Amino acid sequence: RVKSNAAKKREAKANGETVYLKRQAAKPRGSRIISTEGNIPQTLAPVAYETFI
Amino acid sequence: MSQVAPKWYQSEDVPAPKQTRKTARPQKLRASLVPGTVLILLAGRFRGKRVVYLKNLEDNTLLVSGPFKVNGVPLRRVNARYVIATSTKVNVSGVDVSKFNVEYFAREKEIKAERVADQKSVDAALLSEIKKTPLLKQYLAASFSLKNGDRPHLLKF
Amino acid sequence: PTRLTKTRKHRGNVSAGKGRIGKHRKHPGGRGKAGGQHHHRTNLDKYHPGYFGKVGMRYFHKQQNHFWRPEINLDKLWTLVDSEKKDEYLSKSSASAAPVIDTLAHGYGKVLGKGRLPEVPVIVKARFVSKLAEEKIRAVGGVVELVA
Amino acid sequence: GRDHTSKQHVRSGHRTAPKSDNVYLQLLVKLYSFLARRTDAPFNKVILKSLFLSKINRPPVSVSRISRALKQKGAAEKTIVVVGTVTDDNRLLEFPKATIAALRFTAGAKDRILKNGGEAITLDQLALRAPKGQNTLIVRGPRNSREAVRHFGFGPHKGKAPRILSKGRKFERARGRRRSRGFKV
Amino acid sequence: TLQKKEKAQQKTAEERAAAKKVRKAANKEKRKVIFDRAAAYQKEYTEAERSVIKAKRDAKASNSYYVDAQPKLVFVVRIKGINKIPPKPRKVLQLLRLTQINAGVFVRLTKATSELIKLAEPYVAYGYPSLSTIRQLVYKRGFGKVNKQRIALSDNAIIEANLGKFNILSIEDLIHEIYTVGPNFKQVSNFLWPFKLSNPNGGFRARKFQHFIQGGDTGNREQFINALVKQMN
Amino acid sequence: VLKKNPLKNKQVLLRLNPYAKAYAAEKVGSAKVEQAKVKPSKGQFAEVLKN
Amino acid sequence: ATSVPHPKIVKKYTKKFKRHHSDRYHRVAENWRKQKGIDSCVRRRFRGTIPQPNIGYGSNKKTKFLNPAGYKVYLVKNVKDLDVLLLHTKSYAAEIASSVSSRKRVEIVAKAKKLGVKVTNPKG
RNA sequence: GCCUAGACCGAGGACUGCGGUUACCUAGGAUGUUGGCAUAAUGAUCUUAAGUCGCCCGUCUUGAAACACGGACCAAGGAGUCUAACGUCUAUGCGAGUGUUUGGGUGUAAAACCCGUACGCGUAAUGAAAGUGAACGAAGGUGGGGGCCCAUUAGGGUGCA
RNA sequence: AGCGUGCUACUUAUACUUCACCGUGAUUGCUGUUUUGACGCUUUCACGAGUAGGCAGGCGUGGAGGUCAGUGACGAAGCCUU
Ligand SMILES: [Mg+2]
Ligand SMILES: [Mg+2]
Ligand SMILES: [Mg+2]
Ligand SMILES: [Mg+2]
Ligand SMILES: [Mg+2]
Ligand SMILES: [Mg+2]
Ligand SMILES: [Mg+2]
Ligand SMILES: [Mg+2]
Ligand SMILES: [Mg+2]
Ligand SMILES: [Mg+2]
Ligand SMILES: [Mg+2]
Ligand SMILES: [Mg+2]
Ligand SMILES: [Mg+2]
Ligand SMILES: [Mg+2]
Ligand SMILES: [Mg+2]
Ligand SMILES: [Mg+2]
Ligand SMILES: [Mg+2]
Ligand SMILES: [Mg+2]
Ligand SMILES: [Mg+2]
Ligand SMILES: [Mg+2]
Ligand SMILES: [Mg+2]
Ligand SMILES: [Mg+2]
Ligand SMILES: [Mg+2]
Ligand SMILES: [Mg+2]
Ligand SMILES: [Mg+2]
Ligand SMILES: [Mg+2]
Ligand SMILES: [Mg+2]
Ligand SMILES: [Mg+2]
Ligand SMILES: [Mg+2]
Ligand SMILES: [Mg+2]
Ligand SMILES: [Mg+2]
Ligand SMILES: [Mg+2]
Ligand SMILES: [Mg+2]
Ligand SMILES: [Mg+2]
Ligand SMILES: [Mg+2]
Ligand SMILES: [Mg+2]
Ligand SMILES: [Mg+2]
Ligand SMILES: [Mg+2]
Ligand SMILES: [Mg+2]
Ligand SMILES: [Mg+2]
Ligand SMILES: [Mg+2]
Ligand SMILES: [Mg+2]
Ligand SMILES: [Mg+2]
Ligand SMILES: [Mg+2]
Ligand SMILES: [Mg+2]
Ligand SMILES: [Mg+2]
Ligand SMILES: [Mg+2]
Ligand SMILES: [Mg+2]
Ligand SMILES: [Mg+2]
Ligand SMILES: [Mg+2]
Ligand SMILES: [Mg+2]
Ligand SMILES: [Mg+2]
Ligand SMILES: [Mg+2]
Ligand SMILES: [Mg+2]
Ligand SMILES: [Mg+2]
Ligand SMILES: [Mg+2]
Ligand SMILES: [Mg+2]
Repeated sequence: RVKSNAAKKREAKANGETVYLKRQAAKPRGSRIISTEGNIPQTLAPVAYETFI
Repeated sequence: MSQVAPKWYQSEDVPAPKQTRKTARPQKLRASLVPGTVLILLAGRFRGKRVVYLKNLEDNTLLVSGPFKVNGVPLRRVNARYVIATSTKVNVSGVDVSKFNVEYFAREKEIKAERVADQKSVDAALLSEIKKTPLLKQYLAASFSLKNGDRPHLLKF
Repeated sequence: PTRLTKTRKHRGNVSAGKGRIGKHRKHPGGRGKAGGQHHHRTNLDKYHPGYFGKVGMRYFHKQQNHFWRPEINLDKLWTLVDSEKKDEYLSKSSASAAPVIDTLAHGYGKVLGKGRLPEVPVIVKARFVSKLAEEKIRAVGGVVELVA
Repeated sequence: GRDHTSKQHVRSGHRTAPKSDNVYLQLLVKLYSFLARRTDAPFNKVILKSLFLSKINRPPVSVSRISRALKQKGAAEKTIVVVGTVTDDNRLLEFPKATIAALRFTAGAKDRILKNGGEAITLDQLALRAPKGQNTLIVRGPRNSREAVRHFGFGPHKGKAPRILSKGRKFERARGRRRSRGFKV
Repeated sequence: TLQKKEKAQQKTAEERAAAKKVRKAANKEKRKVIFDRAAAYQKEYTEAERSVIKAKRDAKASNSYYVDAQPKLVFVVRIKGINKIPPKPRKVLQLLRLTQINAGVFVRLTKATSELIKLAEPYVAYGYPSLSTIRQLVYKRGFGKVNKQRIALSDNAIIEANLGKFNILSIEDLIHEIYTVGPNFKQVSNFLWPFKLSNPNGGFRARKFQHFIQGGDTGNREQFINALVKQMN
Repeated sequence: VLKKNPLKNKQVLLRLNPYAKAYAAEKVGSAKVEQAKVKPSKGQFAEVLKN
Repeated sequence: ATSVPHPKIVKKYTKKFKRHHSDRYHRVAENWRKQKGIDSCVRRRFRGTIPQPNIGYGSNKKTKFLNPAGYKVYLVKNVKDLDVLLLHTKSYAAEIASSVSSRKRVEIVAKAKKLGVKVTNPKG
């Protein structure tokens, strides 16, 4: 990670731009759209009790 | 108490008060308080008396007359919080109340000739307008009291 | 003064700062140096090692006057020169005429060699000198004269 | 109620005034309380704190320490500041011309500074020729050279000095100080 | 001395009047800046709301499902007293600056802070605060940590003097930085003294110390944190 | 010496937020949204009613 | 308030703090003593027990030491003792010592009236 | 956005600040007015009644109101002291020295004042002892280090403890 | 007015919010206006349980040096007393 930060910093320095090297914890996910072509929702219900012995 | 002498740094000068920003604003009266409204007095000598409201003085008080002939309540001031404002109204547009103010009721038994003359002059117009409504003079001449089973939170006035 | 002691502040509190369970008994643990090998070993071993046992040989009738030999180092040797004439001696001293410092007459038995001398000849009279003390005196052009 | 993350009602643990009731030391505190409060110079804030210190926290500064501090490169004409007593050193071979401001001077110290062309001034005289401590150099004496420190942190294999009244072969040298007598610590 | 002190007071009054004239003239521009900033914040709030609404409607129309972006901010209120807390949740509550009952703090949701709040979960009620809730909190009970002292946020100069290096010049800049979790959320939320709320007007549920899901008060209530804060602030 | 609530004191509200005046002037608290009368759920979203 | 103006005087506790069981036993005087016992109901602050002195009852620093008339009271034993109250006649009142004779007490009252000093015990 | 009912509070005490309306303000803490009282309305205490709560203190104890122990009552007396030698800390005097008080001088006579040789401790340690006995160097190098010097964010120099 | 369960309102701890006052700790500033208190004045914030025990600041007693040219037979000390 030290090498990667050094490589990324010089590359941003080479391109004259900035790069952020601090690690981040996992963030909450963004918005998204769920396609339903081939994936129409299937309805589930709780199942009755059975004995299998 | 003890033997502790005052020190030189214990000053006796009284500081001035800070500049107050409590600029007074005019009194708001209840919507039911309209000149000519019949009022019920709740405290004082004339408690229970039904009287006519005439003018809002600059002292935040109400100018009131009985009329004196019907009630025995003369021209005087009352406080708005010691008054029940009923819904009965008398046309007082024909009553001249220009000369009445705070300085009229200034403290100096007997009674001024001016005050007696004003009583008669006001009561003439007041009686003239009162006669139009039947039983209004009788209503004004009768005292108010709470009967058994009277709930002031349920009664309309 | 008694008015400053904590005995005056403990008045009114039952146990006088001694505890309600432990109390202030006569001599718990013994008197004096009792139990130094059994229940006070942890104290003597930690803070006073070497306490128990014999080391070395005895010396019947030891007279400490025999071993009297106060030490003076070289950095303090010129303090025995007269204060009113020290600066003159520091200037006019040569091989032909150097100040005499009688160390025994000032109460010293041995001259030791800590520190540095002025590069100035001196005549030092001593009962004893160290090897390095005499080497430093000769280097500044001085000499050591043994006395008794 | 509060879940306290630190101890409540805790004094700073630093002296804010001298323990001494000497009125003349108070005058010096009077002067440097004003200077530290108003000059933004870090020198004046250090001096005010040093005036509070106890006797063992202001060890004497020998005239040899001042000589060695003046022998730093570019420090030969600096003003030596000692918040405490300046003592003499009869082991010096020579002393330079210097200006030294101290709480106290010994007779030998005052003689030696003035003999070599220097000045021995007080700390109030310092505040007029150097109200911000310009071109100064604070010298502190050895704190760990005290005799009481010899016995601090004593223990097995600690190498400190035992608290003992007499010294000799019969005094705390046998068991625990020698492998021939059991163990050695 | 009467005329001496009157002359000095009138002279210093004139100097103060001139300096205040100049100061107000200079500050007018700064107030225009913060006015523009607040207007822009309102505009972007409205634009984002309408954009999300439109995206939901379009996904509904186009046989799809718009999944909302996960919340980036949470408001955590300690609703439990200070007695009988195990060392690890006690340390977690101390590090969240929740050292009394009814203390509130803003937390930016990631993984480290989420696992922190999970450790303190049986002792706190938390949720996702709305913009009006943040505004009301900061306006009524907003305090700053100035030289380790709790100072009321009664003037924008205090906020500027403490957060201008983070581009916070107004109380609305601070509210925006909290709400839309900004690059300086850490400094702005740590500058904010923990909110010291009252008890709810209307009470809690019959038994607080059980999860919001099971009919209690602890855990994540999400949009009902706004009603709870309305009760308690 | 005495904290005043900007949600109660209008002068303090204008002192802290100068944009509140425009908010009041523009009736931002009751601003209408202009849009068409549409219903985009007529199709597959009726999977909510039954399945 | 005929003295230098002061805030309204507040006394947090107006009764006497009486030592526990100074009512049960004659040997126990009413002078306050703090209970130090391990089981003491008063030291443990049980509900229904007597109030105890603590720093919370301390007087307002602006009304502390002021008598009901608004003055701080200074003890006077002779006529020369009134000299320290010359510039404090509106904030300090004089109280004549009990052991001053009936002759010298008349002189103190006479000079105090001349100087404007108020006397808290003017009759005895 | 608007209207409306009630309760508690009024700390501060010339001015200083931020805003608003554009001089004034509701904007860094209550003012205005009226009535009554000053032989008193008001406040405090004591006694007592009522309501509510309140078990006997001290002690040893994990646990005492305990069916654990002392205590019928009262007054007076009544228990961490002084000394020899010491540790830490602090104040003071002098300082590589320090300590006049064993003694001598002196005296207004157990005081105060004055005097000095020795001696104690310190200034050298280590070894069982015979014995030996502290500068390679600017009294050492390295990394920090308050303060000081040169600068000009930064940077450099010097750097006591 | 029991049991299981849901709901609306309501009751009140020395707990929470705001405020007054006390103390502790910190803190802002205070000498050409420091000005007969700088061991002092002042701004601000937070906090306050406690046996054994520690420390600090105070109350009281016998006697001593100094001082009040202090009280007192025209009434000291002591004692009784809403
Ligand atoms: Mg970068
Ligand atoms: Mg009739
Ligand atoms: Mg105590
Ligand atoms: Mg104690
Ligand atoms: Mg105790
Ligand atoms: Mg006892
Ligand atoms: Mg005790
Ligand atoms: Mg003890
Ligand atoms: Mg006992
Ligand atoms: Mg014990
Ligand atoms: Mg054994
Ligand atoms: Mg001998
Ligand atoms: Mg030897
Ligand atoms: Mg040593
Ligand atoms: Mg936080
Ligand atoms: Mg309610
Ligand atoms: Mg409820
Ligand atoms: Mg609820
Ligand atoms: Mg409940
Ligand atoms: Mg319940
Ligand atoms: Mg509320
Ligand atoms: Mg009292
Ligand atoms: Mg009392
Ligand atoms: Mg009361
Ligand atoms: Mg009794
Ligand atoms: Mg117990
Ligand atoms: Mg008597
Ligand atoms: Mg006031
Ligand atoms: Mg004009
Ligand atoms: Mg205002
Ligand atoms: Mg009971
Ligand atoms: Mg027992
Ligand atoms: Mg036992
Ligand atoms: Mg038992
Ligand atoms: Mg018991
Ligand atoms: Mg039993
Ligand atoms: Mg027993
Ligand atoms: Mg028995
Ligand atoms: Mg027994
Ligand atoms: Mg018994
Ligand atoms: Mg018995
Ligand atoms: Mg003598
Ligand atoms: Mg004699
Ligand atoms: Mg000697
Ligand atoms: Mg029941
Ligand atoms: Mg139920
Ligand atoms: Mg039920
Ligand atoms: Mg409910
Ligand atoms: Mg109060
Ligand atoms: Mg201070
Ligand atoms: Mg003072
Ligand atoms: Mg508390
Ligand atoms: Mg306490
Ligand atoms: Mg005494
Ligand atoms: Mg005695
Ligand atoms: Mg005496
Ligand atoms: Mg009696």
